[PDB]
Amino acid sequence: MQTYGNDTVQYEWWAGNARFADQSGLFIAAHVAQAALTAFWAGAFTLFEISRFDPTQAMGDQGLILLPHLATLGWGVGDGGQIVDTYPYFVIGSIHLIASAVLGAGALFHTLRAPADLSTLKGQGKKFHFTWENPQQLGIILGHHLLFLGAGALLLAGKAMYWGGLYDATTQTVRLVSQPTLDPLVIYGYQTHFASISSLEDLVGGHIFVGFLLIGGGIWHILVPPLGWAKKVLLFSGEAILSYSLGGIALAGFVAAYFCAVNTLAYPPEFYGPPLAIKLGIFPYFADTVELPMHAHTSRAWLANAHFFLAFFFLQGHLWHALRALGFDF
Amino acid sequence: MQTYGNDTVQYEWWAGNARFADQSGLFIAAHVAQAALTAFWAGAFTLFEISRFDPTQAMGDQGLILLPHLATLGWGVGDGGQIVDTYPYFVIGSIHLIASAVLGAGALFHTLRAPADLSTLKGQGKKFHFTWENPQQLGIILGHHLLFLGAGALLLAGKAMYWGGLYDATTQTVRLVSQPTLDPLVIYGYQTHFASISSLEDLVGGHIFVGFLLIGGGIWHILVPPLGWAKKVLLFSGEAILSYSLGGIALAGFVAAYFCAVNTLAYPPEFYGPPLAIKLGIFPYFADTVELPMHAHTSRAWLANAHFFLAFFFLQGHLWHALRALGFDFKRVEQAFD
Amino acid sequence: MQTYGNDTVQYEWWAGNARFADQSGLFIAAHVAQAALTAFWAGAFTLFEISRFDPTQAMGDQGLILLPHLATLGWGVGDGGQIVDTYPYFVIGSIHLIASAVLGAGALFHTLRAPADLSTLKGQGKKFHFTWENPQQLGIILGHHLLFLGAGALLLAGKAMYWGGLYDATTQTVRLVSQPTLDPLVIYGYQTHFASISSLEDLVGGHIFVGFLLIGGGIWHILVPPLGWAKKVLLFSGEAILSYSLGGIALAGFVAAYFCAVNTLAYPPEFYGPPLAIKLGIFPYFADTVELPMHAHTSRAWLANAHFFLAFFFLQGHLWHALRALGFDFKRVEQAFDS
Amino acid sequence: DFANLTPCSENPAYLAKSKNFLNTTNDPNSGKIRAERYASALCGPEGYPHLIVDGRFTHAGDFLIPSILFLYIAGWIGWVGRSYLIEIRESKNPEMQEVVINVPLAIKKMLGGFLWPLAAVGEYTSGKLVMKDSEIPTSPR
Ligand code: CLA
Ligand code: CLA
Ligand code: CLA
Ligand code: CLA
Ligand code: CLA
Ligand SMILES: CC1=C(/C=C/C(C)=C/C=C/C(C)=C/C=C/C=C(C)/C=C/C=C(C)/C=C/C2=C(C)CCCC2(C)C)C(C)(C)CCC1
Repeated sequence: MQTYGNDTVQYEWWAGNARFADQSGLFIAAHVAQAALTAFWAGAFTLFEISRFDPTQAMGDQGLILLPHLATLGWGVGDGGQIVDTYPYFVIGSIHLIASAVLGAGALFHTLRAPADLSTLKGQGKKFHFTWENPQQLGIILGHHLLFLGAGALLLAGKAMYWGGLYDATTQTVRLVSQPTLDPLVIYGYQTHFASISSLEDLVGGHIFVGFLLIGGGIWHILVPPLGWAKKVLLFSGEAILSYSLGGIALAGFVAAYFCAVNTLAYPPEFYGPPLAIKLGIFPYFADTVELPMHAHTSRAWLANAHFFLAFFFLQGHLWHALRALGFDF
Repeated sequence: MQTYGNDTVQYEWWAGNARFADQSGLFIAAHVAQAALTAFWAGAFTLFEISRFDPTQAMGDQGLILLPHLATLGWGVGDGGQIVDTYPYFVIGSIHLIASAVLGAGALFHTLRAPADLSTLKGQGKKFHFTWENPQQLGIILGHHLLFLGAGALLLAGKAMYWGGLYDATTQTVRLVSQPTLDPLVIYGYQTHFASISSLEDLVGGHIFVGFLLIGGGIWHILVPPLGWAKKVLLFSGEAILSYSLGGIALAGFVAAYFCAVNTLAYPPEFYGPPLAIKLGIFPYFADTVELPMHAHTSRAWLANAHFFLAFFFLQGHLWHALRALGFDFKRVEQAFD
Repeated sequence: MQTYGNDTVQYEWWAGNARFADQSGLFIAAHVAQAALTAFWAGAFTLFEISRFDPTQAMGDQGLILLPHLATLGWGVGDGGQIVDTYPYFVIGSIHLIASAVLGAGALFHTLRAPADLSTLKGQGKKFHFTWENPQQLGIILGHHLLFLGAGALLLAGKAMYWGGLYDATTQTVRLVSQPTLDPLVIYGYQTHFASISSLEDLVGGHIFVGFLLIGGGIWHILVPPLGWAKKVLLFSGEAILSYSLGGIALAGFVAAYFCAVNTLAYPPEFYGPPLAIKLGIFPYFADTVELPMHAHTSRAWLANAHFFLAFFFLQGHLWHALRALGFDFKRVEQAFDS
Repeated sequence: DFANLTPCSENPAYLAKSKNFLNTTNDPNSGKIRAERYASALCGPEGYPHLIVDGRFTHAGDFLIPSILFLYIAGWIGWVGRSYLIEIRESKNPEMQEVVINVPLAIKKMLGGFLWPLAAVGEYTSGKLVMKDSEIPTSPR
């Protein structure tokens, strides 16, 4: 991390996560504990919402945060209205609870067995050591992470047409998108009118072009080191690299907050909720057009308004890190 | 700036924008953030107007000023003038919001990451460094900006001739201007009745003649610097170059206020509102032809009366800065009354 | 400027305009700003009263003075003496107002950038440096100004004969005049009935005869210096030449106040109003014939009764400066009443 | 706008009372002349002229012309009283010239007071109108 005008800062108990920023072993252990808590949140709150799910009522009024996402992928949906099966939603949250214990096992593994710095040990273990000033291994980490997100977008391509189908909100009996709209001219013009989607062949075809770009750039960052022009304009520091991802996540969060309240095809109001509108003013928040029965907010309202505030606090959290990485103030 | 008598003068927080007049790196950072704030207004208020737009009423009375400019281009109507598609209004405000984030990036880049003075940089950063005493570098900046303004005027006439055409009010439909104006006798005669124009074909050939002129002046200012004709008659101070641009944009703002009051073709009446008689009272203004309910002034009257007051005060700011550049300290007036 | 022998007169703020009377560059700057303020009033108040103009009513009863001036020249008038075009009043009111901005810029140029004394300047400004005690330089200034006044009177004759047409108050239409008078006897006969001419073809021919006289007079003043008899009988001080100008323009004010009130040709009654009766009370004033109520004073009673007082108070201003030029200290009044 | 003030020509209370206006002088038509003069004013519900002093030049004769005419005369009385007091202060006996006024000196000052506003501006500029605070008798705080 960026030490403020010196070499080593002895951080206090309040800023306790600034202490291990130069430690490679504790960097792995803290980050896979975040993924353990993310897989626990994906797993335990899947089963939490099953226990509070009434299929007679509307699914949007019960605050389902993970069930309409699983209904969008098509794990056991019904064309006659309400979702029929429950065990596909049960096994997905049970798998994430298993993977949270596996990721939680790796949280304590690199905490205690591994040292704080991954250079004391050897034997194909010193290769998994990174330094914030060294560009070569950071391109290896970025190249390998983009290979999984390239495969993650390819896994949706495997799911849509080799391993199942995708729920289409118009036909209501999936679509099973086999050959999508693979047009480079369509996806280039879709930079602006992305608020509403009319066909999911653009979604499956968009994930083809995103995934091939991600696996194309993933294998590119593996082969070559970072260039000198990227070293010149971008600071290669601990807080600087954090500021680059915190800017992109907050950019992704603001898009995800806007895409929740305005989309009706990949976010169908059958089980997500009716769409919303942006209420500008002192607090820009998304307010429900639909009238909830007794002082409630729907799932689309809860997803959009939380992700707007979380990306805003990431935006202000990026300003605390980017001004510190440049050494401008505080 | 001016540096009255002695140099190394300091400015307080109410005049703190004058501290970076000699700093080239911070001069970029303030101006690009102005273009970031201008393109943010061009994008967010395109979204603010389309959220408040109702197609039942007329276009001008609702208080929307941005979308009539795009409808004049032919990007809001297909037939009738009712404005039936809001998709080309959405692509413009989203592009200007993207460009404002790009211009917001490089502006904060030049005030925190890049140095505040470009004279300490090496490579292309030394070639971009400028000071307010070198006319050769100021001719390089002016010649390259004049190329961009000439390309901007050519892209309007290029779109009007080959990429869709403009909205012609006398036929109420978009049309191609594939036969342009190439005889400069009619442009020279348009100095008098410039604001009473009723020809879309003569307007596009004007921008062809304008856009070919500002690239001619753009090329001329690059390969030839300012010389002894221009150095002896024009001051080259920090506020002197600002003063010429302040009155230069006030002259443009006075014409644009007058062109937004009596024209019917580049400001169609079903998009902006009816043309206005030129009134004058304590101050000049462009009053409405008819009194709309709850005194809602039309978008044509909101554009013309605001641009008149902006051009008057920019003429007054030109007078403040030209007096400050020449050497008047605004304190000799009180000392004569003694 | 009269200094009463003292070379170091400081002057207070109320007489602060006397400080630049010996400074040639600052003399230009105040006078050009006066012409900037004069052309601004010709421009802004043409546009002020074209907004206040009601075409159904007569413009005389509305209280407008600049639109009847342009309507008598023949702009915006149809076949019945009414007003149908608001555009030539707008163009002329714009042309005067833009030219006031050029003059307002050139006054600030001669205040700030140009030197206070033009003897310091090298080039053509050294030729423009005038001193008050140089009669040869002042006739060059006077002769060039007589050329533009002669060109202005020929332009009005040119506007009536060729470039448009004047208004005919007898036939209530805009008439292009053709072939005005050339005999000098009728203009010499117009010294008596100057205010009752009632003829366009003799008004233009009189303007031809004074346009050729002023241009020929400006030829004589540029080429020939003052001979010496005028130096003996007229003073050549700064306040002395101002005294002759204030006296000369007071007589022109008294004529124009009288010519506005009784003449119907150059001041038509459907543009201005009925010809005013020459009344007199504790002050002379030209009163309304028709006597429109609610303090109307229908726009010829404003022109005539302002150009008499402004001529009277320039006649008082001529007397203030001619007394100062001849050597009256004006503080000797106070020592006359002292014990 | 004065919507509660009708003009006295159209005020029915004034119109029924102006026919009974008394004569203030020996002229038998004094009440008739006052009836025509007060008709141009603004009247209330009781038919009496209510004057408007806000600064409108339509009602400039209500207060402004009284203001201009008063301040000229009251400035004249103050200026010739100040200038006589200054002139007798330089004499051998300034005390006796106040109870026994030098009347030819008083008439000389009083006829010269018609140019008091030009003399007041000039004396303010010369510094002889306003005394400095260091040169004035002062209370002991
Ligand atoms: C990608 C995310 C990211 C990462 C990895 C870090 C990492 C770092 N930041 Mg941080 N930062 C971010 C985002 C991030 N930040 C955001 C979101 C903010 C805005 C709030 C900031 C603003 C910030 C400040 C102000 C500080 C840092 C500092 C730190 C360092 C130590 C932090 C620590 O010990 O935590 C300890 C954490 C706590 C004690 C918890 C805070 C207490 C709050 C009130 C708990 C409740 C939070 C919230 C209300 C709960 C809502 C729940 C709801 C969502 C359901 C570390 C290098 C510190 C530093 O470098 O010192 C100069 C420092 O002082 N950052
Ligand atoms: C997502 C939540 C989370 C995660 C998983 C991490 C992860 C990490 N923290 Mg922690 N921390 C958190 C949030 C988190 N923190 C919050 C919000 C606070 C602010 C209240 C802190 C404040 C804090 C302190 C004060 C320090 C850590 C340290 C550690 C690292 C070493 C732990 C270790 O090896 O144990 C065994 C311990 C050691 C080998 C020696 C480390 C020194 C002490 C004993 C660590 C224990 C502090 C504290 C009790 C940890 C729990 C905090 C909180 C979850 C209750 C570990 C990787 C340490 C660090 O950065 O490593 C250098 C450090 O000193 N944390
Ligand atoms: C293109 C525009 C331009 C440029 C770049 C300059 C540049 C500058 N001028 Mg300025 N000037 C101009 C035009 C311009 N001026 C105009 C139009 C005016 C006439 C009003 C002036 C009058 C002027 C004065 C009087 C002074 C300068 C000063 C300054 C300097 C510091 C300004 C500062 O710190 O702001 C500080 C800004 C503020 C404190 C904010 C004030 C905001 C006010 C209230 C206006 C708000 C807008 C208003 C509500 C209308 C809204 C319009 C609506 C459509 C949105 C700087 C060199 C100073 C200088 O050169 O001497 C040191 C100085 O004293 N200028
Ligand atoms: C359109 C809006 C606009 C933009 C684009 C800028 C642009 C600029 N301003 Mg600014 N300014 C504006 C409006 C604007 N201002 C207004 C209206 C005010 C009146 C409140 C000022 C008053 C102001 C001051 C007082 C100063 C500037 C300076 C700066 C420059 C560098 C700031 C920096 O990095 O600090 C670097 C600063 C230092 C290393 C030391 C200076 C300490 C001052 C107090 C820092 C103030 C910076 C501040 C955040 C700028 C915005 C002010 C306000 C709008 C919040 C930057 C190019 C600074 C400058 O000229 O740089 C030398 C500066 O001193 N401006
Ligand atoms: C039609 C209106 C008019 C015009 C165009 C002028 C023009 C002139 N006057 Mg001026 N003035 C006027 C009205 C006018 N006056 C009236 C109404 C008053 C009485 C209040 C005065 C009292 C006055 C004073 C007290 C003095 C002038 C002087 C000057 C000159 C100042 C500029 C100069 O030479 O820069 C160079 C000037 C200087 C180096 C010193 C003067 C400093 C400032 C610029 C004086 C400006 C005072 C200003 C005009 C008062 C405004 C009055 C009114 C318009 C509101 C200029 C030639 C000055 C002069 O001749 O000095 C050489 C002088 O001292 N004026
Ligand atoms: C020298 C001097 C002075 C003086 C000056 C003056 C007083 C002048 C003035 C000047 C001026 C006064 C100028 C002018 C200007 C003008 C203006 C500035 C205007 C504006 C406007 C415009 C330009 C336009 C208009 C229009 C038209 C024409 C058409 C229609 C539309 C519109 C309305 C837009 C003084 C004393 C201060 C001081 C000392 C020095």
